[PDB]
Amino acid sequence: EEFDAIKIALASPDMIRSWSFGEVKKPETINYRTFKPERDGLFCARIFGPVKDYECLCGKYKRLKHRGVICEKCGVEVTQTKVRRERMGHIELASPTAHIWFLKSLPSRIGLLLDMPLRDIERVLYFESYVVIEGGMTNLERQQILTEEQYLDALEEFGDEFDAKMGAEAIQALLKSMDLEQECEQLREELNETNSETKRKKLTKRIKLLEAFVQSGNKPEWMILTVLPVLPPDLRPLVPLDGGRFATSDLNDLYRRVINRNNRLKRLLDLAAPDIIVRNEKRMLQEAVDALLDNGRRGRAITGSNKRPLKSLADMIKGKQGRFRQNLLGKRVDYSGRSVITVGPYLRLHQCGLPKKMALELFKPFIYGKLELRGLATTIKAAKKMVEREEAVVWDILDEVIREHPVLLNRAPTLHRLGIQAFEPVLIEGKAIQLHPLVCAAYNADFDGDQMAVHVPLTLEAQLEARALMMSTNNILSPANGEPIIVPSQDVVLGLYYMTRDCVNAKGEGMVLTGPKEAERLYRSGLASLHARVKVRITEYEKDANGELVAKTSLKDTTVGRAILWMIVPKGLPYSIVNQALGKKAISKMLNTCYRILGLKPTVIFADQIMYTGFAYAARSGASVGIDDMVIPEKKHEIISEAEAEVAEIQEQFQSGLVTAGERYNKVIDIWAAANDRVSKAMMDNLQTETVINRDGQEEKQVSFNSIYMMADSGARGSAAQIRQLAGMRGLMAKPDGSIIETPITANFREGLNVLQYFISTHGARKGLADTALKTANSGYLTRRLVDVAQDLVVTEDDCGTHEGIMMTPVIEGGDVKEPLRDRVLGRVTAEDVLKPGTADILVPRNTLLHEQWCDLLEENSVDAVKVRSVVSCDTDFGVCAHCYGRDLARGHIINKGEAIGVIAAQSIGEPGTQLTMSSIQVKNKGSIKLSNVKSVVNSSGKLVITSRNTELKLIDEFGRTKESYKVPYGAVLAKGDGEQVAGGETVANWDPHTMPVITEVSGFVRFTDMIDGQTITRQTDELTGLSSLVVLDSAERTAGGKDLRPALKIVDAQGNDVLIPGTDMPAQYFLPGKAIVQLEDGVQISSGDTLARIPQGLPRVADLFEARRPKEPAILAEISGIVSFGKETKGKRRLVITPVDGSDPYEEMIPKWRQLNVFEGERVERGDVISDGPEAPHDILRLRGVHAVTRYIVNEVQDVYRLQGVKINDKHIEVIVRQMLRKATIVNAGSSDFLEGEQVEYSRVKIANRELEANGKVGATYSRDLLGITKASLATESFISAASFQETTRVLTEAAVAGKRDELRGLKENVIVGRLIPAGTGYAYHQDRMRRRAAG
Amino acid sequence: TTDPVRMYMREMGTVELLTREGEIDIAKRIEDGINQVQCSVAEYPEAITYLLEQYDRVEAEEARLSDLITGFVDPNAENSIDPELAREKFAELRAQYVVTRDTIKAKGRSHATAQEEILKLSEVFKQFRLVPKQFDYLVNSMRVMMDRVRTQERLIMKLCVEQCKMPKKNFITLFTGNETSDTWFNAAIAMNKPWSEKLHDVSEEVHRALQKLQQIEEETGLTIEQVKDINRRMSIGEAKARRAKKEMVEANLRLVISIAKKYTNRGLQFLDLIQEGNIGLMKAVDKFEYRRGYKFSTYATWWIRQAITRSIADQARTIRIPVHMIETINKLNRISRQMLQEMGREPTPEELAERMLMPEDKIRKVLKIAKEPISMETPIGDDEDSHLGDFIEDTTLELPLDSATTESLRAATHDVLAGLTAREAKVLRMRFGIDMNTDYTLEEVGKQFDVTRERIRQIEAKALRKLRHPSRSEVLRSFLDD
Ligand SMILES: [Mg+2]
Ligand SMILES: [Zn+2]
Ligand SMILES: [Zn+2]
Repeated sequence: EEFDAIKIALASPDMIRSWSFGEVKKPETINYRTFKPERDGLFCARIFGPVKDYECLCGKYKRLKHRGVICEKCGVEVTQTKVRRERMGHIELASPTAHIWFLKSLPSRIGLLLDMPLRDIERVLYFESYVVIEGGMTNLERQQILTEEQYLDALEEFGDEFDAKMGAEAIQALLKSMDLEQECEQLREELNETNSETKRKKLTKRIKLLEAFVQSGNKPEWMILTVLPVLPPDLRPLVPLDGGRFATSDLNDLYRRVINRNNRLKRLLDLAAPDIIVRNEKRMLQEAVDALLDNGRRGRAITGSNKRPLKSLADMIKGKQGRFRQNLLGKRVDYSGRSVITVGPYLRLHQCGLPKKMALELFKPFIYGKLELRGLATTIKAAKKMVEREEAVVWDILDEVIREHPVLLNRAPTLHRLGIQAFEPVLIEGKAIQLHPLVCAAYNADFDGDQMAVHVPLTLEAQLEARALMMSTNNILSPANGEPIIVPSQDVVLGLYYMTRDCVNAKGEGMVLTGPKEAERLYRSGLASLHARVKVRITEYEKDANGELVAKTSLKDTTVGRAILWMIVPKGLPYSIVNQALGKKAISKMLNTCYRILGLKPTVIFADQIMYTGFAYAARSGASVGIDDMVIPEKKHEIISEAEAEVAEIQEQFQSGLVTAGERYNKVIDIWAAANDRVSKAMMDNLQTETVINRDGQEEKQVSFNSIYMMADSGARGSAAQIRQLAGMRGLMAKPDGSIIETPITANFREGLNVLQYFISTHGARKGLADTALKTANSGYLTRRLVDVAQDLVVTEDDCGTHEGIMMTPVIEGGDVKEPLRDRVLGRVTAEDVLKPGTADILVPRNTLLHEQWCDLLEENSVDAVKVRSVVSCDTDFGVCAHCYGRDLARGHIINKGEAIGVIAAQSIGEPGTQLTMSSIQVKNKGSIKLSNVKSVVNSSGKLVITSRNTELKLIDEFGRTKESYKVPYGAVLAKGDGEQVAGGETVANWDPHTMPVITEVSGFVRFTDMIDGQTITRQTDELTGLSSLVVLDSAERTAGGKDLRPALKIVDAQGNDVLIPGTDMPAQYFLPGKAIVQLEDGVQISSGDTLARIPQGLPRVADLFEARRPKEPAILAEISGIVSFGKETKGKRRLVITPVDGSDPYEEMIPKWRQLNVFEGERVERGDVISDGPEAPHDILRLRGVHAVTRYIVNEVQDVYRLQGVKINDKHIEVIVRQMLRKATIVNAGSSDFLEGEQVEYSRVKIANRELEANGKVGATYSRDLLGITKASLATESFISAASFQETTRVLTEAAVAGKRDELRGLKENVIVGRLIPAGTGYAYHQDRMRRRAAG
Repeated sequence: TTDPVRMYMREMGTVELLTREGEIDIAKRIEDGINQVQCSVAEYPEAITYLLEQYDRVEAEEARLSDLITGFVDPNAENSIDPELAREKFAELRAQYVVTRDTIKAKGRSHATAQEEILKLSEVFKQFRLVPKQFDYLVNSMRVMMDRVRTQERLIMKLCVEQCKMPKKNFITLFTGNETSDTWFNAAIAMNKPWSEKLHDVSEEVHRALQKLQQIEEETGLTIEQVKDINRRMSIGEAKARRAKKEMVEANLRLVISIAKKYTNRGLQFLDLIQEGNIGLMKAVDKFEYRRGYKFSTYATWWIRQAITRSIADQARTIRIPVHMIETINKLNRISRQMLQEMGREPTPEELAERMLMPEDKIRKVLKIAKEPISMETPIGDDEDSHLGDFIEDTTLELPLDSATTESLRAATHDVLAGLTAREAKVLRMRFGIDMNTDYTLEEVGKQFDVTRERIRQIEAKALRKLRHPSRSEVLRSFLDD
């Protein structure tokens, strides 16, 4: 068994000879009649083997009497058959041919070896003419074509000392000639003398490459083919059909082609034919080879009479139709079934239907073995005939066998784990599968013609997994997020919401009950109202003492429904639980609380009884809909007459040649909107409490029985928008442009539609539908590419003994808290001693599991940031420590080693991603104000205005939480200064839409400077008012004469000097950008707060965030600190001369100057500071900042995008998938290894755990971190197997084999593809057995 | 351009067509060189040992007019062979040879009289023009004997030069100047080379490889200088035609590519038909007689034509049709159409069969066999859902219930036969080959237990009644319905 690793190197022709069992010489396959093998063709039975076993063709020698005998009658060996799968032939060629993937693949592995270019050798081998096979005199070069009339000069010059003729043999001899060693050691010897610049690094490239081939062990001669194996017959079969028609694999075609051309070449070379035909035959042989190797890549594909091209070998490994994706990873199943589904309303949780027909079909082996055991069917003829005749015992024994015999259930698409579960059978003669209605949601399944599929645990590990793991009763929480999956579907909730209700109108007000018994006696007798708050007695309990119930009774004036319900409650809770009208939120929290304190089993029976009861009385509750449940409001004609008069006025306005259309058109839409929103009011007023039903009085009105508001209130179906679109206007409607129609839906469904309103709705319907049907692929790719990365994490030390790691702060932004820090802290270890807002009140000694005693202790405290020894910050090499991960969620305790995940992440993230694609600063409420890192100014008017783009407003509450978050234009006009307090509901900024003002706080003379007609600007009169100045065009419109120089109308005094900014020694003029149009002329004076210039006016991003593609257009954050200055002057984009304090200046990046900047031409930035208004590449963050800041940036952005959509995932996933991004360690120094070699950060830690230690102080090198993406990490892997599975298998196979790779089969897909166990799951015990063995010698 | 058709047509596009005497000039250079290799035959060592012995060998089998003699003389008139004229024309040839030879001995090899008589032996010859195979073997008896001397020239050169040394410039003027004696050795070594004086430890095999060479002479009976002369005289006599034909072939390349691309419908393929026509043209270049005075393109069109018209028969199909069946099928797919003309509506095979001249069953059979196979990789599903390979079922290996039935059966037969007398069970088991690899006979219950044979019949019968016995026949009875 045991393995470490093994070596590989190229295919010897000796090896194909040894492997093969006989030359194939012919293309011939069979006879025309006697459909039987051909000697020395492709199906040579004497080579590959016979059909029967230990027998010769005559049948002399047989059955291991004559074991290693060859029947000399037919010369046929007495040998066995499973080798028929093995035994290959071979083929000896006329002339050498080469392997295309050593040739056409990127860096060639043969051209990169020689470093002599390609097209040279192409024409050497398209034989433009004679060609230097060997420039014996280096005067002549190899790979040098010599024409029939130029060759003679090489000839009569040297004659002897050159070989300049045709063929692949040129390259053969080349590879055989070149010697790698002494180049290597020489390049080293002169590396030591002067380890030069680019010169030496390419010396070094070669030196290490050379030695890599040396010590790796390689033989680039076998880059070139001389022997060609023959794939066995049954690897490329040829079979008949019923109608005599035959059927084949396309490979035989190419096999025949190659053999025929080769034999014809054997002919032409015996005749010394004119070698032009030998060239053509050589091109043809190499072509047929290369098409066996890769046909449709070279040129126009080869096709039959079909005109369709024919599949090669490579596609049988590659993409879909290869082994991997189609039928090695994903199979067709034995003993399965599937059919249409319907509801089981009277199921228990563990149950499922089984039409006994398919019960029998799948379980015939058990019932047969059992009919033999009893012996009624004495033989299998008897059992099969008895079971065709359907004995009565077949039924009782089918029940016997099926009793306690779990089975799986599968619906397409299997998004996450819970789409497939395992229930107990319930045998039925109903052709429809019955299904416990509550797991309609995990399946996303609703009964509109759906079919489920079914699978059979035969073995006992599978049976017991089905019952312990897939079971309906071990799965009660999403691991995406710890919510219950037991939601009331839509009916028991409607039921309960009806029961525990509290009217005023029906009857039976204020009498007394000793308890819910006479509540049921009354309500089942027909006396009380279920919905009537009537005095009763309760006797709840509580476990106040140490798990010790505490009895008590009391009275509570409560409804008949809550009363009657309360008995279901399992005597541990208070009555306030049931003392409201049971919203489904309450029901979530009910089974929550139930599970929490009780453990679980009550919550089980409890929920069963509640499903039971709500279904029962909801059928007794009655629910329907009527025409008058939607309205004919009394004010229907009057609204029409009013709208009639309004549009008549609009008509006459149009008649005038005034309001012309846009004002008119928008006016018309707005008035229609308001008119039928008033209709909506009329109607919802004319239903809900219109039932005036007196009772013992004058009159009283009460909620009428519409059923629409009720089914809208529980959460079953509907909501205010549904009810308006039935009632009021159906908002506006956008035609396919994305613009918005300005004459709406006026009517509704009851009143009656118009043809074109309908037709406009068809557009939005169709657009949204095509979005739905065409993004299952998008998640498809994102999920599956992420999973193919999937490796694991295993712990090794109790605590790494290491220090702090990550900070925890909650995720409240935009709205309320979205992850309590109470939860974020939950189960983790503290980085450190942590205090309370009563400070120096330590509560951990640097590390404690902070279970909810602590998280609640600290929810009690308003402490607002804590740190955690992170799994990242765990410094245990080749693993982590347990405290740093914190808690196992399933165990609910600090985690134990070995179990690990990450497709869990994939399901959690992808499964919801299916549909979930479809100026001002304010504070809202009281409290302190904590806004900073902004440049702003008290503008001319006396309130705050931004002058650094960074700020985004937040509406902070009195405790401190952000209630709202919104963005703010630079240079805006506020009515609030931050650090004030305001009543919410206020336009804090009344901004001008077009003007972006250019106010001059200074009072100095203006005069036209820096700015001249038709270079930096135009000067172009403001036509409407009529006065002007120098008029600053945008970026592209001005000519490039002065586009290289910033236009700045300048302020001066009577002296001409720089009117410095008031309070500082800084000059004050404005490098005017586009639209900055000054209206008053040269020499004019401006005032304080005076405008020189007036400036008028998805899931794809998910793909972008995950694929690590660069951000795109605009300028970015300060790359490096130190003074930064401007560069090359606008060849489209101007550059940025950075000048770091001690670092290096030369970096300069094209920036849109059209997109205005932040740091001026001689202002300093700190690194990682915004330069402009736009994003930055995350690679800038990893290369510039460390790891925590970058990963924080990414996870921030991505969960903002999701959280936007009403989304929730335990973000542990989004960080572990980023640990799996890339671990490429770009070395900083050299001395131990190369200077910037991509190495295992692991092995990096190893070397520094060896060399930097007293072996040296330091001889080696330090290292950096890297990114560049997930897919290339998939590629960039120890194994090539997991890499050579997915798309572009070809190039991966090339680069795999070229090293002679010999993967050690540890990763997931690695051991998978050979079907042997991998470290965990079922194989966990054996893997850790091997681990203890490795520890135990 | 990746296409070899552009490359090839541009490459044949290089050479032009040379017509109306260069064709006949190719033929004349060819026949001239040929005539001179048969001259080289006329001046023979043992290699030939034929010229007239061959004619006595073709007549020695009491009468023949068969394949060989149409490989022999077949003279052109510048036909059934009456042997009268055969025995006529050979007399003067023998007279010429015998009268030439004694003068070839007079005063020298090729004395002026002798040389004019060799010239007469040549002028008498050039009105003959004859051809294949045995004459090919006649000259092969000179080709292999060329390789006798080169063989020894390689052996002794290897065994001498590669351990010793020597110069080259002296060697040619020394070796060709005498060629017969070793005076050139002591003349080369007349001076010095004490490295030559090192000649020991190999001596016994050097002049034993020279033994192998010198014996070639007496085999030949012929002097090494004349060996050199007539061998070169034959080799150039080959090379003449060898390069002369290529002119014709390069001319009529376009003849070929035309004639072939007349039948490059979707029958097989362009370049293969073009190749086959090129074969037919070379047949024409080789066979053409300018003395008929006809165009070559007609002749080459015949050869090109037949070449392609039957290569497309031998080639072009996975199921190898012979020619005769194809000729029948030609008759039918010709005659059927005359039939539906005359008929004017469908000829189901009795309104077809008669005019074909063959009965119904042939027309019907061919109507069945015209199904070329139907290529698994086709999408029988209009969508890319079911290539035919998916539908195919495999009824060859076994079905597991059958394995179980057989196992239960023979287990029950073991359980039934287990309880007999040893002789009954053993003769039965072995006699029916039960549980081994033999086919045992009652001749062998004879030859093995006891030469008694018929009591084995009456033992088998007793065992069958012992074992049919329907307290036992019922584990057998479920197998009545097999
Ligand atoms: Mg459905
Ligand atoms: Zn045999
Ligand atoms: Zn740790």
